Amino acid sequence: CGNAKINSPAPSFEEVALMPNGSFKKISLSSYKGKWVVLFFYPLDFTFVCPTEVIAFSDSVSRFNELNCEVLACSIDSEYAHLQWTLQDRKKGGLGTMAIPILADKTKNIARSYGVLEESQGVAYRGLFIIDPHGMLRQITVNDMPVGRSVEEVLRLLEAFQFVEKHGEVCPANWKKGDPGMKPEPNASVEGYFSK
Amino acid sequence: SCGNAKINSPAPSFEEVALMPNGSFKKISLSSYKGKWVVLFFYPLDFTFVCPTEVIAFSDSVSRFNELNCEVLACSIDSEYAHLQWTLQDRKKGGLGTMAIPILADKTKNIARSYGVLEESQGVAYRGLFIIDPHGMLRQITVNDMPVGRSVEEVLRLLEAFQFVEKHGEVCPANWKKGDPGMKPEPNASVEGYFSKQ
Amino acid sequence: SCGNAKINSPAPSFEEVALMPNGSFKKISLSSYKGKWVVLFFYPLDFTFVCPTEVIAFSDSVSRFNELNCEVLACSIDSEYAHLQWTLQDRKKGGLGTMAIPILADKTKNIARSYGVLEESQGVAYRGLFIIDPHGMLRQITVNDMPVGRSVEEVLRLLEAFQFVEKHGEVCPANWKKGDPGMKPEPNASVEGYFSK
Amino acid sequence: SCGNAKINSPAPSFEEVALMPNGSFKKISLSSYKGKWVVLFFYPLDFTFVCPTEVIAFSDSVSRFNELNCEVLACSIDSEYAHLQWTLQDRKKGGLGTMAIPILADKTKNIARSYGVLEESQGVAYRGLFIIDPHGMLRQITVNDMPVGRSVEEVLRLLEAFQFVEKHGEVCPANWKKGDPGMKPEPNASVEGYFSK
Amino acid sequence: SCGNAKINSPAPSFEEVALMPNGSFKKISLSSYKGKWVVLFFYPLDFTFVCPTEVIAFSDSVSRFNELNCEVLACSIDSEYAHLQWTLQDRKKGGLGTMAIPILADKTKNIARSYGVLEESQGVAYRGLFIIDPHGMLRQITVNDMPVGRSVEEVLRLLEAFQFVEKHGEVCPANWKKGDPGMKPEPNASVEGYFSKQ
Amino acid sequence: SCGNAKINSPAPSFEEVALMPNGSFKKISLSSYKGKWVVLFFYPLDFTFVCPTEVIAFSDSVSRFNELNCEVLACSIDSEYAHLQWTLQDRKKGGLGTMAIPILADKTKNIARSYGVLEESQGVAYRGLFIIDPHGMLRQITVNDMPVGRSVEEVLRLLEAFQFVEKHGEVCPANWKKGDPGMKPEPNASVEGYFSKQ
Amino acid sequence: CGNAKINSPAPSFEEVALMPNGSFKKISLSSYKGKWVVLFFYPLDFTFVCPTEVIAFSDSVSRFNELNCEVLACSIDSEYAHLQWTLQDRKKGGLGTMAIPILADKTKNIARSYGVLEESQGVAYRGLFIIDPHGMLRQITVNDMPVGRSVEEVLRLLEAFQFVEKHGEVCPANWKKGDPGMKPEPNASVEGYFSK
Amino acid sequence: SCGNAKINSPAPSFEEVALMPNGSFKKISLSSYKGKWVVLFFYPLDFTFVCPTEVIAFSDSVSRFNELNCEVLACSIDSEYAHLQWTLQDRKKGGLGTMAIPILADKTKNIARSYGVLEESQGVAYRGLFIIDPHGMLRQITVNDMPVGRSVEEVLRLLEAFQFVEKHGEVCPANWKKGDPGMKPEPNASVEGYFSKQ
Amino acid sequence: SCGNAKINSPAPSFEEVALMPNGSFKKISLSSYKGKWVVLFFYPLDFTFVCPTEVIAFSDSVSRFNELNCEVLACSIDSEYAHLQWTLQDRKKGGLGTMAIPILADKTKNIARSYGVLEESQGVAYRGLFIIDPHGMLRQITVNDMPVGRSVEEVLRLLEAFQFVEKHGEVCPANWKKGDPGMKPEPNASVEGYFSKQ
Amino acid sequence: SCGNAKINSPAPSFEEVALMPNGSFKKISLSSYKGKWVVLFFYPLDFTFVCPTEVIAFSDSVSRFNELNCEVLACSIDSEYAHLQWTLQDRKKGGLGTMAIPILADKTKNIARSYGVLEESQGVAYRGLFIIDPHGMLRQITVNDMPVGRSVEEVLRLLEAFQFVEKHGEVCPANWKKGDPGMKPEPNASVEGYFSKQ
Ligand SMILES: [Cl-]
Ligand SMILES: [Cl-]
Ligand SMILES: [Cl-]
Ligand SMILES: [Cl-]
Ligand SMILES: [Cl-]
Ligand SMILES: [Cl-]
Ligand SMILES: [Cl-]
Ligand SMILES: [Cl-]
Repeated sequence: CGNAKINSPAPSFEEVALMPNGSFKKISLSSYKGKWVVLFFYPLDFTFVCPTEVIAFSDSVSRFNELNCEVLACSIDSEYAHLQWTLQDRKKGGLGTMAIPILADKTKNIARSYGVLEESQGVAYRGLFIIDPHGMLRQITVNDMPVGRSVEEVLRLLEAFQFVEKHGEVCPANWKKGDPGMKPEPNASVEGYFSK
Repeated sequence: SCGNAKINSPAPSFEEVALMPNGSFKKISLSSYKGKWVVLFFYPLDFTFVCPTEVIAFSDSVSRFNELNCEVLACSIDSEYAHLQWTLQDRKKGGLGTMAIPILADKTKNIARSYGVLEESQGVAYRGLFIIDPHGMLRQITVNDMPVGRSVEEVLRLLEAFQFVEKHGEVCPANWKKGDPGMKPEPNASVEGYFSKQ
Repeated sequence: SCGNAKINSPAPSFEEVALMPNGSFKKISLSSYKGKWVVLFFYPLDFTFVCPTEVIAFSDSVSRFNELNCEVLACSIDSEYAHLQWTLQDRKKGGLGTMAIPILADKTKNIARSYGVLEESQGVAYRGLFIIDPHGMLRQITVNDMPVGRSVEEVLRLLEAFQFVEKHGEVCPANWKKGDPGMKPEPNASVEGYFSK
Repeated sequence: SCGNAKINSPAPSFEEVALMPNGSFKKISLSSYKGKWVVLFFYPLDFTFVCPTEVIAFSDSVSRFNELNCEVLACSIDSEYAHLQWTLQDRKKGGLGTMAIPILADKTKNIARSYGVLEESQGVAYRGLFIIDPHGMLRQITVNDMPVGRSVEEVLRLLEAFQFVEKHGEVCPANWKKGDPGMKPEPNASVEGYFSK
Repeated sequence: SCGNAKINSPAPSFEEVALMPNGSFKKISLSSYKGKWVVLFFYPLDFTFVCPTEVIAFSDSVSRFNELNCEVLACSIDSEYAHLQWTLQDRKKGGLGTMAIPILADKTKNIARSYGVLEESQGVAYRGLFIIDPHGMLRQITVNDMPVGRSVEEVLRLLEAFQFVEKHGEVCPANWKKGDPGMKPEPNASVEGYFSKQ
Repeated sequence: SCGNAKINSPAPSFEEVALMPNGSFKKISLSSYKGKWVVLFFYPLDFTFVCPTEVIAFSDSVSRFNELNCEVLACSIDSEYAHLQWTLQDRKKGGLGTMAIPILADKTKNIARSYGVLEESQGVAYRGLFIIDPHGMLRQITVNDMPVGRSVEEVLRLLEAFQFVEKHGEVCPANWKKGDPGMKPEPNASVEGYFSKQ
Repeated sequence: CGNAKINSPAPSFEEVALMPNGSFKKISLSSYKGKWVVLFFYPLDFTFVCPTEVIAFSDSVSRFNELNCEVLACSIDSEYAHLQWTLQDRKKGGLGTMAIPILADKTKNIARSYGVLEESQGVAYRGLFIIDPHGMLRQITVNDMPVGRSVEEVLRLLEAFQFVEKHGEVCPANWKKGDPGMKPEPNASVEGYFSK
Repeated sequence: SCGNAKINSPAPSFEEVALMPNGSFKKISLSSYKGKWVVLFFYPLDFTFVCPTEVIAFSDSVSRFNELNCEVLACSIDSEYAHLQWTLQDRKKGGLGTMAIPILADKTKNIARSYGVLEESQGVAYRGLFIIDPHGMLRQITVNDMPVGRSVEEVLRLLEAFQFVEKHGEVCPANWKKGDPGMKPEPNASVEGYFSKQ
Repeated sequence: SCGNAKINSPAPSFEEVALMPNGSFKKISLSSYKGKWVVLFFYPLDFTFVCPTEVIAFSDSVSRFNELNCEVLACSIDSEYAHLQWTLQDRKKGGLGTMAIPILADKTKNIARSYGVLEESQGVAYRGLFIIDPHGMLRQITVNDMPVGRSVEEVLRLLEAFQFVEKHGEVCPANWKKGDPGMKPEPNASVEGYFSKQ
Repeated sequence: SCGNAKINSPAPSFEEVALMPNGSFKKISLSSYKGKWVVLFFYPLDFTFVCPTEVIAFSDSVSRFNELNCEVLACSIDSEYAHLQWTLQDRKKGGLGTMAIPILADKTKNIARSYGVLEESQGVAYRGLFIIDPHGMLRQITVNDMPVGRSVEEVLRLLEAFQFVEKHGEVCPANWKKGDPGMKPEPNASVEGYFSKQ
C-alpha cells in the first residue's frame, strides 16, 4: 500500500501539525517509538464525513492513551485551515476543541507514502494505519470517501495486537477483550482452542 | 494504492480454480460477480490457526451477506486439493468442515500480488479483505497482520453503509450503523440536516 | 521562462474548480476568457495574513478592471471548501466575506506549477500575478516573496499601458501613467516626438 | 521558477564585464554585492525606445536606492562598446548620456538565460527586474513585455516593504507604502492589531 | 542447463523449512549434506495422485539409499502445514502416513525455479529429480511430466553407477547394473579390457 | 527448463544432416516426425567409451520402440563423416558397426545448445535424452553426466507409461510397468479404485 | 568549418539586416541565387579593425557588383546598433553611410553555422566566405581579432573562380586577371603551361 | 571552427614523415616549431596542376618567410616516395624539382582531418593554409577550392600584420601593409590616433 | 572473415577510378567482371620496392590469366596521377613502364578496408590478393606482410584448381597441378578412385 | 584483418588438446612456440577428401620445416579421439596413418573463429594457413575454399623469403626463391643494386 507494508517500518515523516493547545509544531513519527500510533488520513477540512471521524477519534483519545497508544490525524490542508476548523462550532460543521494533533500534509508526500493519495483530486482517501512501538506497520484500513471508519473496530484491533505481543498467542475472527486466544501450533491449537 | 487495487478503480480481475461448496472444482472470474457486491478475503495458509476461524466465520454468516446482494469469496495460495482436504477435516480438529462459500486456489500467487497483500519472503497472503461493488469497483480495503483476525460484523457495517450511500446519495458518519441518519454532502444541507441536529 | 509561463507565449491552460462569487462551485478554464484581458493571481494559503488583504483588494476593485475589459481571478492550493468557509468568515476576524471574483482551488497544485510559482518544499504558491491578453498571451509577470503584498494600482497602470500600446502602436516609457504620451518605436519619430522634448 | 531564478533561493551568480559609471570597463560579479540589497534589471537592446527611459530613470534615482543600502545594476545583451557609445550619445537624441549605475554586457546571453528572461528567437532579454537581498537571495520578480516600461516608484515601495518586514518581523498587506502599519503574521495578533481595525 | 541446475556445477543452494520424519519443522540446507550423496526430488501437489505414490516409494526405500551414503529429500510448493496434514492422513485414503524422509515446503517456489522445474502457469513443480554428489555437484537430472511417476530402481541404479565411477575411475556402459564391470576411459584399455571381451 | 527444452512445450526444432541406417547422408527435421513418438538422445563424442555402448543398445532395441509408434534418433557434435567411419568400425574395436537408427551430425552444436545439454567448456553434449510425443511436445527429460550410461529399459517403461496415460486417461504411479493398474486422477475415484486397495 | 564546407551549400539563413537606405529588412541567402556573394563577419560594432573592414568593403562594393557579386556584412550586434554606427562620423570611429547591408545575427546562429563564433566572448571571428551563384561555398578566410582582411585579395579570388567557371581551366598560385590558366589534364598542362 | 583548428586554440599537433629538402625522410612534429611562426599548407595531390605551382611558389620564397622567423611546411595525402619522385621530376614537365621546404606525407589523412580541410568523398585535402605563431596557437585560416591557387604575397602580408600586432600591442586595419600605421584598440586612443587622422 | 571479404560470399563491391593500360582514367566496377574470374591484388605504395616487381610480374603474365577467362586488377591507396607517373618511369629506374593491366586508385582506402588489408597506422594495404569467380564470389585469400612478394605461379595454380573443381565437380588435393587428377568428394568414390590408387 | 588474426599483430592465442605424433593427447599452447617459426593450418573435417592429402603432405615434409626453425601444427574442429582413429586408418583407405605433426582438436571452434576461418553455417574451418614468426607475430595469411588444396612448396618459399628478409635486411620481390637476390628497400640502393640490372 504505497510504501506502507505490513511488518515493515511505517513510512517516516516529519511535518507541521496543529496541536491540542492550538499551536503549530513539527511532529515526527520516530518520536513515537515506544508507543502504539493510530495514524488516520481524511480528505478535506470543512467537509462531511471528515469532521465526524476527527471528532470521534479526539473525543475517544483517552481510550487509546490508556493502551500506550497515541492518535494522529492528517489531511492535505494547511495548519491554518486546521486551526480555523477547530475555531468553528461543531453545530456548524466545525471540529471545536481538539484533543489530538492534526498533520498538515501540504506537500501531500505523507499520504503518497501511505499509498492513499487520490492524485486526480489531490486528496487522501480515508486510510487508517496501526503502528507498533517498534515503528512497524501492523494494520491497514482504507475507506472510499463517503463511508466513515469505526472507533470501536480500531480499539478492538489494538487490544488484539497487544494481546498477541503479551501472550504469544493469536486472535481468532471476531475477538474482543477477554475472549480466549490460541497458540499458533498444530497440537496446542487443537488441545487449547479447536476441541472446545 | 494497495498493489493494483486502488479505491475507485476496477478491482484487479482474475479467473482461478476454486473449491465450490459442493466439493467440486470450478473456475471463478471476478467479472462473473457483476451486478452484485463481493466480499473477497485472503488468508495465509490452510491448516493453520486464525485462518480457519475466519473462513468458518464468514461461511457461517454468508446468508447475511447474500440477503444484502453480496457474495463471499475466500482465497489463499494453497491448492484446490488442500482446500478440499481442509473441508473434509472436522472443525474440532482445526478443519473447515463443509463450506458455504467458494475458496480460490491462488497457486501462482498472482491474485494476492495484484491485490498487494502478498508477503514475498514467505509466499503467503496477508489478511487482506476487499469490498467490491456491483460495477466491479473496489470500495474498501482491510489488511491485517497474520496473528489478528478480522471482524465479520464490521464487514457487514461497511457493506450497509456503502449500500446506503448508493441509495440515498448521502454519506455515512464515523461509526454509522443501520438505522442511523446519513448526511447530505453539501455545505448548508449538512449543517441544516445533521450538524445542527446534534 | 517562469515554469511554462513565457512572455508572448500562450498562458498555460487549466480547467479547475473555483468558488464562484455567488458561493457555488464551478469548473473554470482559462480559454473561457478569450476575448478579455485576464489578471490571474496566486497566493499561498487561505486563513493567513497578507493573502486576505490581497484577495479583498482585488475583489473590491474588480469593476475598475471590468471597466477595461479585464477579468480578475484568484488562485491558491486550498480546496473550494476552504475558500467557502473563508468567505463566510468576517473580514474583521481575518476572512474575505462575500467575494466579487472567483477563486480557483488548485488542489493538485499543477496550476501553480505550470506558472512556475510553486514553493515545492511548502506545497504553496508564491505571490505570482500574470497579465494575460484577449488572445490568451502572457504579457506580464510579478512574483513577490511571502511577506510582501502586491499593488492593485501598479497592476492597473500596467493594464492601461498595455491597452494604450495595442490601441496606438506606441510604447510606454518607464513610469508611464494614463494621460502621459507614448513613444513611436521608430528611430526618427522617437527622437522628434519624444526624446528631444 | 524563472529560469534558475527561484524566490528564496540564491540569485543565479554571474561574473561579467560592465560599463562602469566613470566610463571604464570592469568585471562585476553578483557576489560582490553581498551585504547589500541589489536591484538587477535587464532590458532588450541599446539604442531603442522604452529601454533608454528605464536606464535613465533608475540611474537618475540611484541615490534613493543607495539611501536604503541597495545598489542598482543594469543589463542587456549588447557589448560594453555599444553601452559606451550609448552613454556618449545625447539624451535628446535617444542616448543615456553619463550613467550613475553600471551596465552589464551580457554578450553570451547566459545571464538573461539563467534569469529566465531571454526571448530566444530574438536573442534579447525581456524587461526582467530582480530584487535580491544582502544574503544574495532572490525576493521579487517583475517581467514586462517589450513595449511597457517598469516603475521606479513601485520598485522602491517593494524595497521599503522588504526592509520593513526584515526589521520588524511583520508582513506588509496589499498596497502597503512607507508609513503604513504592518501585520504580525500570527493568527491572534493579526486580528487584534490589524483585521479588527 | 536446467534453470540454474547444470551438470558438474554446484547444485542450486537453498535453506528452507521442512517437515521432518518426527513431524517437527526444521530449516534444512543443502550445504548440510556435503559429504553424502543426495537425491532431491520435486513433485507438483500434496493431496493428489502420482505424488503420494512417489513420496511413499522413496520413503519406504530410504535405507537402500542410506546404505550407499545417500540421503533423500522430497519437495513441493505446499506449506509445511499441508505436509503435516498429509502425513496424518491414511495411506489407504491417499495420505502419506509416517514418513522416513524430510519434505521441503518450497513456499516461494524459488527452489523449484532454481532447479528449472516450476510450471509457471499453474505454480507447481514437474517431477524433477536430481542426484547431487558429496561435493555438492549435480550429476544427474530426471524430469517427468505430471501423469507419469518415476522409478526408484533406476535412481538406485544410477546412484551405484556413479559411486562405481568415483571408486574405480572407470565409466559405466548403457544398462550398467550393480556387479557389472565398467571400462577404462582410454582408447587402448577400452578395447583390450572391454570392447574385445564381448 | 532445459535450455529451450521445457516439459509440455514443443521440443526445440532442428533440421540437420544425419547418417542413415543405409549409410547415406540425409537432412532430418524433427517436424518430419509428427504423428510419431520420438526418443532423441545425445552423446558427447564418437570413438569414445560409454557412447558406443549406448548408440548400440538403442539401435539393437529399435524394433521395440518402432512397435510403440516411436522413432529413435541419436545425436552428437561429430560430423556425418565421422559417424560413417564409426559404423564401419568393428564393435570389438570400439565401433558401432552398421546401425538401425539415424545419427544426427550436430556440427554447429545449436541442437545440443537448444536442448540445454552442451558442455560449453569442451563443446560436447551431455547424455541428454528427450521423449517427444506425436504432437512435438516434450514429455520427459533425462540427463546423465559423461561417465554413466542411460537405461534402454527405463526409456521403454516411460513410453509405455505415457501411452497408457493417453489411452486410458489415468495416471502412472511410481515404478509403474506394463500390466500394472493406473489410477484415475480424481479425489474419490483415486481412493475407491487405488488407495483403498493398498 | 562549422557547417560550412567547400563545395557544399553555404549554410542558409534569413535574418534582419540594416540596408543601405537606413531601413530594416529580412535578407535570406537563397535570395542571392544567380549571383556571387561575399559574406564577411566581424566581431563588434563600435570597435577597431571592424570599421576599417566594413568601410573598405562598402566603399569598394562596385568592384564586386561589376562581377555579378553582392556583398553582405554580419555581426552579432542588433540592427539598431548598426544604425547608430552608420549615424556616427567616420572620423569618430563610425561607419557613416553604407553601400552594403549588415546582418544583425542577434541569436548568433549564423556565425555558429559558419563555424566562426568565439563562444566564450559570444562574438564572430573575422570570417569571410565566397559563395557562388548556385549557393555553393568555394572559399574560406578567417582572421584572428586584430588583423584585418584584404579587399584586393578577395577580388583576386573572385576573378580566379570566375575564370575557372568560364574557361574550364585552373588558376595557379598568385594568379591575377590576365595571367594564363592551365588545363587540369596531364598532357595539356605540360603542353600549355608547364613547358613555358 | 575548422575541424579541430580553432583560432586562438593550439594548432592540432602531429608527428609525421616528411620529405626533407635534402631528399631524405624524417619525422616532423608541430611542437618542434615552438619559438617560430609556421605557415602550414595542404594541397590535394602530387603530380597534378595548381598544386606544384603552389609548392614551388612557397619554396622559392622561403627565404622571405625565414627572415621573419617563419617556417614553411607543405602537406598532402601522398606518400614520401611520391613526394621524392615529384622532386626528381623537372618543373617543365610538371615536377617540383629540388625543394627548399619539407613536405609531410599525411598517409593516414588524419593531419588533414584534424585541420578540417579533407574532402572525404575523394580522400584529398582542400587548399587549406594555416598560420601558426611561436606559442603554437592558430592565428589564421585560408581554405581554397581545388581549382584556385593561393597567394604568397597575401600570406606575407598577414604574417607581418600578426608580428606587428604582437610587437606594438596595436591592431591592423583592413588592407594593412608593412609601414602602414596600426591603431591602439582603445576607444579614445583609436579616435585620437587613427580615425581623426583620416 | 577478412574484413568484409568472406569466402563463398560476394566479394566487396566497388566502383573506382583506375589507370587503364592505355594510360587513360576510367571508373571500374567489380560487377562489370561478372562472367569472368578476377584476380584483385593490393600493394602498399607506388614508387617503392616489392610493389613494382609484383605489378610488373602480373602485367607481364596477363595473357596466362586471360587464357583461363581471368582478369587481373591491381590496387593501391595512391592517386591515379601517381599511377600514371609510375607507368612513365623506366623499369630500370624502379618504374612500371607500360602496363597490361588496370590499376585502381583507392584514394579513400575503403576498398582496402572492405577487403580487410589496410594497415591503419600507416594507411597502406598489405599485399592482399583475392580470387573472385564468375559469379562474384570470393574463393581465395592470400595476404603477405610488406617485405615478401607474392607468387604468380601459385596464383595460376590456384586459378586452375578452381576451374578444374567447377568443371568436373571434383576436389583438388594438396599440391595439385594442371594435369593432375582430382577426387570425387564422396566416401566410396574417393577410396576406389583416389586413395587406393597411390 | 582475418577475424582477430591481423598481419604484424600477435597471432591469436590458444591452448588446446592435440593428438601428438606419438599417439598421446597433450595440451598445446601457441605461446609454447615462441622462439620458433610456426605454420598453423586448419582443415574442415577428419575423414574427408582434400584434408588428409594436406595433413599428410605437411607431415611428410615436416623435417624441411624443422630445418628452418619452424614447427607445423594442424587443426580441425574434430575431437582428439577422431584424430587418433584417423591416424589408425590406412592411407589407402583415406586415412592419415601415423603422423609426424600434432593435430589440434578445436572442439569449441574458438580457435578457428579467432583466426577468421570458421564457416558458421556448417561449423567447420576453411583452409586457413598462418605463418607466425618467433615473436608470435602473424606474417602471412592463406585461406582456400573447401575444394582446393594448399601448396607445401609455396609455404616453404614464403618461410625462406621471410627468413631472408630478417637476416639480410632486404626485401623479396615477386616470385623470389632461395638463391635469388633481395633488394635494399631504399630509393637509390634499390635502383643501383636491383632495378638497373633488369
Ligand atoms: Cl491480559
Ligand atoms: Cl434503506
Ligand atoms: Cl484613450
Ligand atoms: Cl522605520
Ligand atoms: Cl493398454
Ligand atoms: Cl575572360
Ligand atoms: Cl616594426
Ligand atoms: Cl642466407
